[PDB]
Amino acid sequence: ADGVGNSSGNWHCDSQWLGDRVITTSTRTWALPTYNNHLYKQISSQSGATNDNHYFGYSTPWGYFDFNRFHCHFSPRDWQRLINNNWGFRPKRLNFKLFNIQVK
Amino acid sequence: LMGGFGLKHPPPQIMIKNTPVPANPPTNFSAAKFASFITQYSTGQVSVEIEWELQKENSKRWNPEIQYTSNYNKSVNVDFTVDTNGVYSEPRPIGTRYLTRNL
Ligand SMILES: Nc1ncnc2c1ncn2[C@H]1C[C@H](O)[C@@H](COP(=O)(O)O)O1
Repeated sequence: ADGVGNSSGNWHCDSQWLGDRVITTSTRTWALPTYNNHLYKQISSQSGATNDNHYFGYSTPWGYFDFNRFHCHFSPRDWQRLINNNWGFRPKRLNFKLFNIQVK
Repeated sequence: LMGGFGLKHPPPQIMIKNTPVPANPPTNFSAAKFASFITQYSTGQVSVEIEWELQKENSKRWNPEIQYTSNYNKSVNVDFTVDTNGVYSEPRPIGTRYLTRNL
């Protein structure tokens, strides 16, 4: 409930260290094309590939977001703090946002 | 100018000595001072507990800062450790300045 002239979010990239826990935020800009003309297409390995390399599947117009790499969430300095001072770390909870959408 | 914290009221001086114990006095009074003492020494335990206040790094620096690290390569002796004969040794002086701040 904003409209054309109101930004729907703000840029938060910071990391903050509470010393029991660390909260790392990453804000990035993205661009989504139109994949394969809005079509679900089946895809399969070309005949003549080796037996081991055959596959069968489906390609979709949808895109997706993956943050699964570490450096997404950590700067090299924030990574240095973690690995130097700590015997272990695990993720607790995450929060995800999409905002300031533009369709051209 | 050697380093550290200039203090107008520095930690006080703790003084200690062994109370004199005379040896056997003569049996006839003499006002001369005793030169004759029982040879003795004392030993014991001493504890010092200081509470140091810290100032944390707030930096936004992107790239990794220098840290003080031990060499990974193998060696006959380990640094900051006793040797085969039991002698503790410090191989190098270690300053406190590694982390970086802007002016
Ligand atoms: N080592 C040391 N001991 C005592 N006084 C010092 C020392 N170095 C500088 N000063 C003086 C001169 C500084 O401008 C001021 C900072 O005090 P501030 O506490 O930062 O307000 O204190």
